[PDB]
Amino acid sequence: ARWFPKTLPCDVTLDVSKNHVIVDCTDKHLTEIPGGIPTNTTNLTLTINHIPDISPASFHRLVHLVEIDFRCNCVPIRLGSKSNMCPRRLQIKPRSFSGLTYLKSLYLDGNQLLEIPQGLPPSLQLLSLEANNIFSIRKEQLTELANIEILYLGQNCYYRNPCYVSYSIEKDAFLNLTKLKVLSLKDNNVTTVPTVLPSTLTELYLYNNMIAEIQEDDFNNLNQLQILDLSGNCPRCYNAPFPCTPCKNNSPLQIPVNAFDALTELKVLRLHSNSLQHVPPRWFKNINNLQELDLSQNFLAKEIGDAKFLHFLPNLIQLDLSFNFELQVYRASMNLSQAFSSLKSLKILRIRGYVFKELKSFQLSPLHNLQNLEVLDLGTNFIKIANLSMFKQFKRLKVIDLSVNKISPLYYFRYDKYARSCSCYKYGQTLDLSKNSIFFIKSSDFQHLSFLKCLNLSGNLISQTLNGSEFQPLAELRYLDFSNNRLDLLHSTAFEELRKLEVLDISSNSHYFQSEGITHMLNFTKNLKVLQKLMMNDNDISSSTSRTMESESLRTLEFRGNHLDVLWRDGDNRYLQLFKNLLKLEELDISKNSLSFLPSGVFDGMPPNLKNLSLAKNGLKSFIWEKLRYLKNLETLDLSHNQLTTVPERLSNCSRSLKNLILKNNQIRSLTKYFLQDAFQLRYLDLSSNKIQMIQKTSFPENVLNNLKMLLLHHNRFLCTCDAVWFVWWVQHTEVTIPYLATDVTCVGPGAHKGQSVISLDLYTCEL
Amino acid sequence: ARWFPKTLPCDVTLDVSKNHVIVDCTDKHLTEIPGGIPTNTTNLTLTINHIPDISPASFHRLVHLVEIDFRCNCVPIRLGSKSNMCPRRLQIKPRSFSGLTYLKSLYLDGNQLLEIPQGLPPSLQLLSLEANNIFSIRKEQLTELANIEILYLGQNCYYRNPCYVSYSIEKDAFLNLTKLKVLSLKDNNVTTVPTVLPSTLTELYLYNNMIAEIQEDDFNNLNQLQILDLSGNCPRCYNAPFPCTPCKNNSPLQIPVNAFDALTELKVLRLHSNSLQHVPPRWFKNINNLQELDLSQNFLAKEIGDAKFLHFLPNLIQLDLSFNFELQVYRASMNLSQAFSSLKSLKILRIRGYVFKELKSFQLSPLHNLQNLEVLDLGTNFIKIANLSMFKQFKRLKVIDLSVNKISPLYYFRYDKYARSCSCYKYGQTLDLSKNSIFFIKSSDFQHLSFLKCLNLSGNLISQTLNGSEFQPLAELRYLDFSNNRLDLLHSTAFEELRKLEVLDISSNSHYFQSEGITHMLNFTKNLKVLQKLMMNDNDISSSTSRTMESESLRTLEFRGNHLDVLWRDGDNRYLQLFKNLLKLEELDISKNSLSFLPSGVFDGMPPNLKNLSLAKNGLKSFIWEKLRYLKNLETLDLSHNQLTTVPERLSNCSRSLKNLILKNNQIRSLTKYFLQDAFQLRYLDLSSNKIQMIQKTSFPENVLNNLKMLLLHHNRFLCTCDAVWFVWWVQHTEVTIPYLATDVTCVGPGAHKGQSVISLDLYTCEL
Ligand SMILES: *[C@@H]1O[C@H](CO)[C@@H](O[C@@H]2O[C@H](CO)[C@@H](O[C@@H]3O[C@H](CO)[C@@H](O)[C@H](O)[C@@H]3O)[C@H](O)[C@H]2NC(C)=O)[C@H](O)[C@H]1NC(C)=O
Ligand SMILES: CCC[C@@H](CCO)Nc1nc(N)nc2c3ccccc3n(Cc3cc(CN[C@H]4CCOC4)ccc3OC)c12
Ligand SMILES: CCC[C@@H](CCO)Nc1nc(N)nc2c3ccccc3n(Cc3cc(CN[C@H]4CCOC4)ccc3OC)c12
Ligand SMILES: *[C@@H]1O[C@H](CO)[C@@H](O[C@@H]2O[C@H](CO)[C@@H](O)[C@H](O)[C@H]2NC(C)=O)[C@H](O)[C@H]1NC(C)=O
Ligand SMILES: *[C@@H]1O[C@H](CO)[C@@H](O[C@@H]2O[C@H](CO)[C@@H](O)[C@H](O)[C@H]2NC(C)=O)[C@H](O)[C@H]1NC(C)=O
Ligand SMILES: *[C@@H]1O[C@H](CO)[C@@H](O[C@@H]2O[C@H](CO)[C@@H](O)[C@H](O)[C@H]2NC(C)=O)[C@H](O)[C@H]1NC(C)=O
Ligand SMILES: *[C@@H]1O[C@H](CO)[C@@H](O)[C@H](O)[C@H]1NC(C)=O
Ligand SMILES: *[C@@H]1O[C@H](CO)[C@@H](O)[C@H](O)[C@H]1NC(C)=O
Ligand SMILES: *[C@@H]1O[C@H](CO)[C@@H](O)[C@H](O)[C@H]1NC(C)=O
Ligand SMILES: *[C@@H]1O[C@H](CO)[C@@H](O)[C@H](O)[C@H]1NC(C)=O
Ligand SMILES: *[C@@H]1O[C@H](CO)[C@@H](O)[C@H](O)[C@H]1NC(C)=O
Ligand SMILES: *[C@@H]1O[C@H](CO)[C@@H](O)[C@H](O)[C@H]1NC(C)=O
Ligand SMILES: *[C@@H]1O[C@H](CO)[C@@H](O)[C@H](O)[C@H]1NC(C)=O
Ligand SMILES: *[C@@H]1O[C@H](CO)[C@@H](O)[C@H](O)[C@H]1NC(C)=O
Ligand SMILES: *[C@@H]1O[C@H](CO)[C@@H](O)[C@H](O)[C@H]1NC(C)=O
Ligand SMILES: *[C@@H]1O[C@H](CO)[C@@H](O)[C@H](O)[C@H]1NC(C)=O
Ligand SMILES: *[C@@H]1O[C@H](CO)[C@@H](O)[C@H](O)[C@H]1NC(C)=O
Ligand SMILES: *[C@@H]1O[C@H](CO)[C@@H](O)[C@H](O)[C@H]1NC(C)=O
Ligand SMILES: *[C@@H]1O[C@H](CO)[C@@H](O)[C@H](O)[C@H]1NC(C)=O
Ligand SMILES: *[C@@H]1O[C@H](CO)[C@@H](O)[C@H](O)[C@H]1NC(C)=O
Ligand SMILES: [Cl-]
Ligand SMILES: [Cl-]
Repeated sequence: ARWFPKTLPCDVTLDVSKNHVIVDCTDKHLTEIPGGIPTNTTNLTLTINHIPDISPASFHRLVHLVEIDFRCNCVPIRLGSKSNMCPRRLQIKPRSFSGLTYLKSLYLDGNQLLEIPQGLPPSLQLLSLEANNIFSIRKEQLTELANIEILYLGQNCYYRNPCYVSYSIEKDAFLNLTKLKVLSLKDNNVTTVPTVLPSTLTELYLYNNMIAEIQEDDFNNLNQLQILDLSGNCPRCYNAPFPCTPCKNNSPLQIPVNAFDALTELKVLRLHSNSLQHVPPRWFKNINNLQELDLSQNFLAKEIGDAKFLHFLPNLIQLDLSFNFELQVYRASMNLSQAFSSLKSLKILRIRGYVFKELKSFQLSPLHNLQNLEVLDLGTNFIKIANLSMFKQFKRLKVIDLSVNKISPLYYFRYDKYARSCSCYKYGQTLDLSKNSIFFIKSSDFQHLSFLKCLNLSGNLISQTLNGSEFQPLAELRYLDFSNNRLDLLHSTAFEELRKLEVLDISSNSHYFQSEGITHMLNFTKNLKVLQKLMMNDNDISSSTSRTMESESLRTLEFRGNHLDVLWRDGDNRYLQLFKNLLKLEELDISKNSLSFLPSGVFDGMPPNLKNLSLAKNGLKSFIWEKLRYLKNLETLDLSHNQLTTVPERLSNCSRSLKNLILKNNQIRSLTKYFLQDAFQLRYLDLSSNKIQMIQKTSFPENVLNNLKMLLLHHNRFLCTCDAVWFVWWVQHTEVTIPYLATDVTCVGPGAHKGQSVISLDLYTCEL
Repeated sequence: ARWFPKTLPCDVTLDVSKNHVIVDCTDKHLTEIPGGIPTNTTNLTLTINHIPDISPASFHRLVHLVEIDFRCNCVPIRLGSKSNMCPRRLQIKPRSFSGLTYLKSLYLDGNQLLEIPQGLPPSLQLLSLEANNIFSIRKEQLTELANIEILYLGQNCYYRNPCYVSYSIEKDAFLNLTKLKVLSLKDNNVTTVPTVLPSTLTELYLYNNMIAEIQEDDFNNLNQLQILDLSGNCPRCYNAPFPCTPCKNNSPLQIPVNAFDALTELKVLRLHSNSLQHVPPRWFKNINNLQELDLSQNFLAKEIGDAKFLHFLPNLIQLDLSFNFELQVYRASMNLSQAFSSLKSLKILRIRGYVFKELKSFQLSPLHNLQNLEVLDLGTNFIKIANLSMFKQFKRLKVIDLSVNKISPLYYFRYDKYARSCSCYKYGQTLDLSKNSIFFIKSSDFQHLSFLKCLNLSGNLISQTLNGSEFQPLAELRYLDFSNNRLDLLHSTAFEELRKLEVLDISSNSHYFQSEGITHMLNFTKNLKVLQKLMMNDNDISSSTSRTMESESLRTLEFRGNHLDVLWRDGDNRYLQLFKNLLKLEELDISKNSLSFLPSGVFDGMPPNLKNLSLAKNGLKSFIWEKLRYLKNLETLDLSHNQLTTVPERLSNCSRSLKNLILKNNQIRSLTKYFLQDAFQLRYLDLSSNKIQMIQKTSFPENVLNNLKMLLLHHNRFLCTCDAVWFVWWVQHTEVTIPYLATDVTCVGPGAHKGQSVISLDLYTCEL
């Protein structure tokens, strides 16, 4: 019961520990900075709005501002929306920030600014101007930035935001920025490394530019540099999903052998997409502490067989040599140099896109004595032959990725993977054979791999009847992903040999369930004694030879995308207890099952400890709410995206346990006279995207509403007459979390109030 | 134009040739028979309504009625809707039909009637009472039906509508119906064949009942019977998707060897699901003209190897022996008796569910000299081995169906396939290998099958790179369905060996298009010189090594369910001419491509003779209508299911050629002041399911409206104030076809008029 309503259209959060007062106006369709922002405000965000200008009046009384995030108010035409394009660039009038003597961070990204904003305070430490039209850096313009530490100037001249000229940087422009630790000139059409840079730099990003050559003294003084990224300079353009111009004559980024000599503190070096053909060992003579090295998207296929530079990298943790194939050569085998054995500290090795026919156990011998190896990733290689038992010498590894290959009996290709916008590994040893050509499996295929905890066979061609003899060696397996295959449940003994299996995914195995007259045994769960979660989604199951699935251990069953409307056809009582004998089942998802109505017997036939039930996306035109009494342990009920028109006359007389009721996206036009009356256990209600016009005090008593952790009411049809005087008042003074209060809890009428937010409504005329 | 607006909520059609005045009120949410039904009404339909009763007042002035279809006004609870269930059964008061001396057909199905309606006219020829609660037929109740010819009484006692007792029929109940040609007692829980039946019967349906035995004289006088159906009497219940009780001891329907002796005119005999183990030749001794014989769902696996009864069936056109497998036996081969060679007139032979491992050429030798054979269907048999070249001896056949099998290098199971409710074969010789386990193809697999005109490999495991050497023998192929496979377009020479190919379906081959960095050649079309239609739907295509698809012959390209939003990413002009060089393309479907906006260059890059363009289901939030000038041959533009808010200022200025414009399911709230001014080519406009409130005279000129073949306006937000005086008058007096005028062209306001149809609106108060 607030004494003064919050009318501001922004989320205000108070952080007493750090003396901070955060005001978040992200995406609030604002044409001006809202009035009445708290005076003690420290963090102000106005991202994704259409405020045309900033002036001294903008932050006149907000003298305690430490951060102003004013991003994407005039986002460039090719990056922003087309339905609501920006007419004119952001206008920053003089002395707009000079008064803010406490300002530490200022983001003015995506505003089509032509020049670096002047008159900034001396307390500024972070300045961000990405996605603007600033493509000429002059020493005089950066004079004001004396105490700056982080400076982002990238994305000011690239294919999604062209400047039509080369990027210009004056000589020694950043040299007097004596506190500059991070500098980013990425995606800018830069032709040379700007010099001289301040020696205090720790991170330098110059990727996706027109730098054809590095001079031997471009980084002669950066003795504190930790991260250096020179990627996408002379790019490898084969199959680039963005406009890509390589250097003439297919030449690489020319780097002198002594260019990195002063970088004794370098930890990360990224040379991705530089068309490199050789990696000279001399580069790493003085770089002893190098931890991460990205050499993906180059022409280093032959170099992988020699790789003498690896002898100078004993502290390297991550090595990426992906997509280095020779454009027209399908190699017979992978040639890994014996130098890979000198990478004592290596944890992650990725060599996707090498492209070779057969993997043999000996080819991986340089990796045998790398005690800290955790990930070996050989995905996207078109490997047709590989004895899976070879991985018995890699029991220590956490993940062995052979995804996207041909074995049988967006990351490397995106332009900027760090572009700013406005799983079973936890179980243990994982062998990923997903998206491969395995059509038949037998126990011998998994010999010597008893240690595996997860096996992902998702997306293979497995059209087979499993009888409990295909995975006999996998005695420790806890997770099997068998999705996107053609499983034939002819026998109820399928998967029984995997005695320690906790999670089984057989989703998207619809093939045999689509043809009539075929036997399906869904009672195979009885034999899996420690199974916790079974997913059998999108199988199109409309028939079953067995009438009951049984299990003493299963806690979650996902059965979405099936045809329970056909199994539970009215007049056919045979499958009404299909899930009843899953005695420890707590979560059942039967959404997307075309259940227009739930026959009588579905609720009585549910397992006894059912906590979360989803009936979403079913086209449910009716629901006997009284039947919820059978589900004595129900905590969450999800009836979203259906065609329900009414709520229960008394929710208390339906379920004593129900905590979370989700009714979003239905046709409810009114709540019953005493809906939540005496339903004190309810802690979450969603009635958003319905067609409710009125909500009275009897249907929504305050003794229940105040207990709610959250209440969603947005996108309804609220009629704002004097009869809604209670709803409008309570919404304005409630402490209960109602998301979208000031942006989507709107009046549809009458006349004057059409489109008006209920939070800003003044019904004083109703009381005179 | 019309002087008197049509206010009746039913479709009135006049057929001057056959002199009928048809009034169709199907599904019009009527609680009473509407007033003002024309006095000349001959055919009146009131199906799917909630009219609680019929009385003499119902058809008082409609003395010329020839047909009354009053079905499903109180449909049984298990068959009907649950959101709006029927409270009480239909009440027919006395003398309701006695006055209608011209009544020929009366349908009172699905009304929960307890007894046969009495007081019917002597002119009635067809009476239908299916899905009611009439399960006791007495001779006295049928005396009024003296001149009846067709009588449907089925579905009055089965699992979806139980009566809890056996069906009773009095002795000689139908005997005095001396004109009865069709009698149907299907799905009724009947225990014996009713006798004596009138000899004038031509069709008798007694399927899905509890008839355990036929007496030798049950059909002793039906010398004019043409169709006899005794299916589902002692049913085969293995994998029945409905409640199925077989006869005790697994015994069949007992039919004496001489039971069909009097049936010299029998053309169709259906013995589906009768658990038959033998078919005695003696049954067909006196049946010489039998044309159709259904023996599916029996236990005739061993009988198929002997089948001596086939020697008495030389005039049989259709033979069905599907789903006769021995429950626990997977046979090594199919044993077809040599007696099949005596079926001289056979055109269709279906033997699905026989279940056998190998198909050998000599096993089909009884079929070699059957000159009229057109269809051989061996689907759902789990055949693992079959030399496709064996079909060289079946060039005369139209369809060879081997769908749903394991070959590698609802119809038979529904309860009542005739239950009433309230393709490449045209190209020539078709070989259907769909839903099989073929993972690799080579030219030798199609040797000796050069005659094939269609080959359906849909839903196989083909993960391969085609280079133009896999289908070398198929020189006459006009249609290849390759959908639901894993095609790898590494080479642009894919499919080029099929030189006479006119239609190619490579839809749902998304596997290789989903992983990054893989080469895809979409320019393979250039080599196919007579290709007319290419479907490459739902492939998730977001990248392509080739920038242009070329073709001198392609007329239709379906590219829905792909990612043209990524290929045409703003700033990337490389794929804007992807479809430009398809010089003879007339229809392009680029719906479901996530195109929120169309970049500049898409319209200019379209082929020159593009006539039909679909951009439906894209989430298009904006559209530069002026760009339609580039599409000089445009005739149909489909922009349905998008987020467009405005129509062009003057459509005629955007496109001189456009004829059909579909804008259904958008956010259009108003039409521009001169929207259709001078749009002389427009013949079809769809503005339904939008949010339009007002339409003025200037937006809809009479010279353009009178040329429209159809105009859709339903499901809008029409405000019915005095400002809508033009639109309300125009809708009432126009002759233009506007569908759903009395069920969905409604007023949303103001107040009083909420929910009212605009056709029934009286705005006389606007002019005083
Ligand atoms: C087709 O006709 C048969 C009879 O020929 C109907 O079966 C009969 O159904 C009733 C009601 O379900 C059964 O009676 C009940 O039996 C139980 C168990 O003894 C008892 O607790 C009830 O109070 C009641 O007496 C009756 O036994 C049963 N008869 C036979 C021979 O099965 C059948 O329902 C009809 N089919 C349909 C679809 O209506
Ligand atoms: C219309 C399909 C009918 C079903 C019936 C199964 O209950 N068959 C099948 N239903 C499914 N879901 N899959 C398959 C299947 C997959 C591969 C090969 C043949 C296959 N059959 C054929 C079949 C097999 C057997 C196996 N026998 C061995 C078991 C241990 O010792 C003997 C017995 C009777 C059979 O049909 C009569 C079926
Ligand atoms: C990251 C994958 C990159 C692409 C590159 C294609 O330009 N490869 C592939 N792209 C697709 N879409 N599929 C396959 C593929 C399928 C099965 C086996 C290997 C496969 N490769 C591998 C490859 C093959 C060749 C075969 N050449 C013979 C053809 C006739 O004479 C020479 C040449 C270079 C190759 O990569 C270097 C690819
Ligand atoms: C409010 O502004 C301050 C200053 O810009 C933000 O402080 C940064 O917080 C992160 C941790 O989240 C630290 O790693 C940085 O070093 C801090 N920067 C500075 C300059 O102190 C703070 O996160 C902002 N709070 C919100 C909620 O926006
Ligand atoms: C990067 O700079 C180059 C020039 O160094 C820009 O290329 C020029 O673009 C104009 C306008 O299209 C042409 O008239 C010139 O001929 C181009 N010069 C050269 C040498 O190519 C290029 O547009 C810039 N990149 C971006 C994304 O703006
Ligand atoms: C109007 O009623 C007549 C009589 O019930 C219908 O006539 C049937 O027409 C079909 C098709 O021409 C014939 O096969 C039937 O034999 C006719 N039945 C009788 C009893 O004559 C006619 O179809 C009805 N028209 C409509 C549109 O409902
Ligand atoms: C491996 O590749 C190197 C060149 O990179 C070559 O010198 C060497 O002979 C190759 N060895 C094998 C076994 O392929
Ligand atoms: C696979 O490798 C194991 C040894 O790791 C060996 O015992 C087995 O025979 C091999 N199988 C094949 C087919 O090479
Ligand atoms: C298996 O791999 C697929 C991708 O091929 C991935 O979507 C899925 O999440 C993986 N399974 C698990 C359990 O991580
Ligand atoms: C399972 O099938 C394999 C062959 O695929 C066979 O060796 C084994 O005996 C079968 N299991 C049982 C229990 O019959
Ligand atoms: C599944 O049901 C079938 C009968 O329908 C039975 O033979 C089989 O033993 C059942 N499976 C289990 C694990 O109980
Ligand atoms: C679903 O059940 C799990 C426990 O099995 C629980 O943690 C989770 O909160 C439930 N879902 C919801 C939405 O409450
Ligand atoms: C609770 O609901 C049931 C069913 O709707 C009803 O019969 C009963 O009277 C209700 N309880 C009270 C106290 O009204
Ligand atoms: C075919 O089946 C019949 C029985 O139906 C049997 O008499 C005959 O020997 C069988 N012949 C072959 C070749 O299998
Ligand atoms: C398939 O049958 C043809 C004869 O029609 C024969 O020439 C060919 O060798 C057979 N192929 C196989 C694999 O047996
Ligand atoms: C191929 O078979 C599938 C069913 O397996 C069917 O949907 C499709 O229409 C068939 N193709 C043609 C061209 O008829
Ligand atoms: C196509 O593949 C076949 C089988 O591998 C091969 O013999 C043939 O040479 C290939 N075609 C071309 C043009 O290389
Ligand atoms: C398809 O494009 C590639 C280059 O991307 C070219 O080599 C090939 O010849 C093209 N194919 C045709 C049929 O034009
Ligand atoms: C026009 O093309 C559409 C596809 O965009 C097609 O569905 C429609 O039937 C075509 N109509 C005519 C008259 O050609
Ligand atoms: C569009 O309208 C203007 C004004 O009448 C006219 O000058 C222009 O030629 C028109 N364009 C087309 C394509 O009809
Ligand atoms: Cl079993
Ligand atoms: Cl090629």
